[PDB]
Amino acid sequence: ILGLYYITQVRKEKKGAGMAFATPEEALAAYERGEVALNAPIVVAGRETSVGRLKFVFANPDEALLAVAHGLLDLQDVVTVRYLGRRLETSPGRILFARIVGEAVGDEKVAQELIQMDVPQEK
Amino acid sequence: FGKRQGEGFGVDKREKEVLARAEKLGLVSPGKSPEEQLKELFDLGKVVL
Amino acid sequence: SKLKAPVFTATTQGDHYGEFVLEPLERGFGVTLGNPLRRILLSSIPGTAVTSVYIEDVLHEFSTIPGVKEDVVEIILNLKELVVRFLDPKMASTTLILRAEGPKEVRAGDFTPSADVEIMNPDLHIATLEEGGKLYMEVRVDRGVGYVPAERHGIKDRINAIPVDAIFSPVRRVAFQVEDTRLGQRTDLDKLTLRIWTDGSVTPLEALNQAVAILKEHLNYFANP
Amino acid sequence: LKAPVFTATTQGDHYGEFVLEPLERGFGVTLGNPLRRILLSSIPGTAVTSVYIEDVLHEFSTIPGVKEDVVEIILNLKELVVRFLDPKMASTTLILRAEGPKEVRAGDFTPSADVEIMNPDLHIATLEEGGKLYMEVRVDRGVGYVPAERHGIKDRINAIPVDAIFSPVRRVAFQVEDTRLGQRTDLDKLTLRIWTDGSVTPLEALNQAVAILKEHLNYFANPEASLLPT
Amino acid sequence: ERVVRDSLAALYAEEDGEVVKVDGTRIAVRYEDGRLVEHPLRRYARSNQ
Amino acid sequence: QKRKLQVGDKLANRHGNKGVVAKILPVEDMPHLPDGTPVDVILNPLGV
Amino acid sequence: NFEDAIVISEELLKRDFYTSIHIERYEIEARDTKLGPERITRDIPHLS
Repeated sequence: ILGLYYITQVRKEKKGAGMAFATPEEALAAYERGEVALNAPIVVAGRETSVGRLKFVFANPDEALLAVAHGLLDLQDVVTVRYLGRRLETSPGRILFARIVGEAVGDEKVAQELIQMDVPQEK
Repeated sequence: FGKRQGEGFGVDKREKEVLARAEKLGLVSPGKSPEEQLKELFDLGKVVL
Repeated sequence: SKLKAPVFTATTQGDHYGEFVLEPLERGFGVTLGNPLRRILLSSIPGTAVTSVYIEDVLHEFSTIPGVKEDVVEIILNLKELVVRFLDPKMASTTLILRAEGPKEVRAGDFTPSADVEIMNPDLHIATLEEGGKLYMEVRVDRGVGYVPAERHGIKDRINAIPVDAIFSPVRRVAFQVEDTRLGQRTDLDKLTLRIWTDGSVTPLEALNQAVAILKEHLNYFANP
Repeated sequence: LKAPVFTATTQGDHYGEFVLEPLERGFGVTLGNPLRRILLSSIPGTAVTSVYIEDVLHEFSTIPGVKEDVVEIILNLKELVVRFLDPKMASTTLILRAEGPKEVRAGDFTPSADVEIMNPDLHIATLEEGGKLYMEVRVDRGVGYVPAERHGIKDRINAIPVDAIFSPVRRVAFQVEDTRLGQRTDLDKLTLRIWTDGSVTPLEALNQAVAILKEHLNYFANPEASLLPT
Repeated sequence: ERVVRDSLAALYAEEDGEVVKVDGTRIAVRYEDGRLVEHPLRRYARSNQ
Repeated sequence: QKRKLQVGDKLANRHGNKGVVAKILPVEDMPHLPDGTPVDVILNPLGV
Repeated sequence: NFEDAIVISEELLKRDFYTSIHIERYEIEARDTKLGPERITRDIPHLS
């Protein structure tokens, strides 16, 4: 358990309030740079997004992971990534659970099924 | 630590990276040199392994 | 001391994957070996991928595209899966030209003929457009090394085109595990198992060979000067 | 792609610092660990494979005039280190002896051919009036940790063998400081400590280490039984 | 420390003097002009467990 | 007889954490500190 | 160390840190019988 949780809990930071938006606050090219130039960190409050939600636009589960290979994020961050057939908010950490389950399950799809794709895993 | 800086070293990527998250975790007081986030933490009875 | 030499087998697939297996090993070595190898497979590796993306009509990964079904962001990811290879021995940079038409289904091969380079996965969804759908596509490509976020280099081929995330790391996924077999009155004898997943580019095998050779050369420095 | 500048800074027999500067990202440990591994376990060491004392039949014995007790004796010997100098030297047998009232300490070992009680001192035993002694301890070229109930020793009778502590490398750590050199900043400055008890030079072992790994590398030569289900 | 003393399995000296003979098999002293006792050291004897 | 440790042997702290052993691991494994020196016993948390 | 297990480092065996000494006591009794008395000599047949 303990294990599975940690890699499927995701994080929540606070050095940033007036964050997200239905319509981009100022911009994206800005929303972000405001990151490499301090204040609100990757994951944090918002009405529709966190820096991560934008800094990381991953294609395969691979990437998202290949990312974690290099000290960019830590499985638990909320990154944008296309899984199977659509765009998903989830963490490199949650996704992995699946595949894990999936593969060794045989059908990477029916897996996703039973799974509760978004929420801390547990007993 | 007086032993380590005395040798000539002083924390490396491995360590900081910890302290990197050690703060995001609030066990460490943010906004303080890597070195301190260590002591701060060290005194917190733990450390990097 | 004793103990003989390992037994190196390999259940290859064809282009991707590869269950390589070395057996005979004295405690520890299992990890010792691998781990670092892994840290090379996924690290410094010779490969290519997209570095920029010009799309006649609208600049901004965050805009809209008439005539088109998908949106910029997607063409991006779809463009990544894409992989090309270099036939020219020292030309670390090429420019590609994609041409759209009315109602069709973009394909990775439908990219500017040209000889010097080779499309490796002709098929790819790429995109698909409605009635009279335009899509010029100056897609710049580089000879990279590992992974360099589209947000570290800042590409500058054109003024209304968008840079992207370079995934030119052939080594797309590599996992191992050191189980321990037996060979005599001994049973805790390291048994390594490596598995490298790769795109249609460079075979996993070589993925390894090149890794070692690298890690190898990377030891000749501990020399005695 | 630069070319690394390796640092030679060792001094005494114990301790040694090596440092490869311009190293591409991540490799900082891709090396510092492997070798670290190799060292701390596969470095050819030496020690007392067995011993022998006067009127002693078993390890659990006492001798008039000695405040120790085989154990106290044995545990002070297991540790002792000896330099072999010669390569031929498959193995030899040291030898000591006590008289009247004095205190024992490694340095008292009767020297010979290619030998060197690298570590003098090492209070081996205590004595007062009328203390016999004389020891025919044995030494060997062996690798790693090796128990006493798994090797046994054939040196006459009452030869209570001993637990061998070979790997002369006692302590090892390594640093990865950020580095200054022509390029991008987020590079590695790979350094590796590595302490050493008499037996050899932190260096040598080092040189022995890199080769070792290398050796194991090549094993990844030409494969066999290939082809996988379709 | 005390536990060890009231247990008696450890060996102490009634009156203060100074040791003369000393080995694994015995310990002779010469207490303050109170003669010279010489208590042996039970070596490797069995318990009950 | 001498008896050292044998995978499985029993041991604990005064604090009531009785715990035997299952894996004697080489000084090559054994999560070590930064200054080289490795730990000894890994005392998982869960049991607390 | 799972559930209540613990890991160890070969290190202690090296230093021979956790070693216990133990003496097992063996005994025997020779009785007086009708089929004869039970002696005890370093002489017993077929023993090589």
